[PDB]
Amino acid sequence: MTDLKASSLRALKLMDLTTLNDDDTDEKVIALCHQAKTPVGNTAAICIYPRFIPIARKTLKEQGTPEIRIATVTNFPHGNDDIDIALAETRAAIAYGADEVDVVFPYRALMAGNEQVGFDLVKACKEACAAANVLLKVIIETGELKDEALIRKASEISIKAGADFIKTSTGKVAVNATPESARIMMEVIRDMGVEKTVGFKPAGGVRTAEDAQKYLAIADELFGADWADARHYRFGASSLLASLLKALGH
Repeated sequence: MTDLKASSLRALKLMDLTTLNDDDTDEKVIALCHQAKTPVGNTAAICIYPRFIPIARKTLKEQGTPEIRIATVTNFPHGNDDIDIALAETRAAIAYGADEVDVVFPYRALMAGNEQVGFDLVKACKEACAAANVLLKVIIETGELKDEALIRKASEISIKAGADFIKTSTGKVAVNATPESARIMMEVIRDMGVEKTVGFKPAGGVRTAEDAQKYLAIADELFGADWADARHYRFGASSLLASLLKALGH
């Protein structure tokens, strides 16, 4: 047993195994579901576009892993400031059968000085999700926000509005998760004293076992090594799984 082996098994079990591509099909999503069932255990979740939720649910059930959660995305990837649209998409995700909805915060509106629309958008989507026993993650798009003060503010607004998780990135812009962005966002969780109710999810560009290991190190430093369970930590990733399995001998 090695520190890398220990972190890699932990990371595997925290993955939101993702496919969000223009050419996605049912077949591709079925294959993803099979990939999430590994010889050492299951990923925490899959993350797919809403229209694929019903076929994914059926696939996960037939292979005997109904406990793999189904996450999806709304207001995505653009993070527009139309609350009605974000909410309608979130209600549709719930109706398809999502376990978790990852909504994009209206980051450009924040950058232009409008803090209120992000509060209102997150709150509206949280209310819909909580009524359905669905978890809400909020994607703030740290690579577009760029400045520490704006990363902190988007995190704070999201948490105040009811986010169950704060997530770095869509994976669809040039810059996604970084260790510094992860530290900033986790410091907000710490500063607001919301460790019990808010998780953290780095997403985009987390490609290798060693990458995953960098992010868990930060969590363990800040909150102790027991904090990062599946309710409090996820990896938004794809290729990372194969890297983790190699680190583990599988």
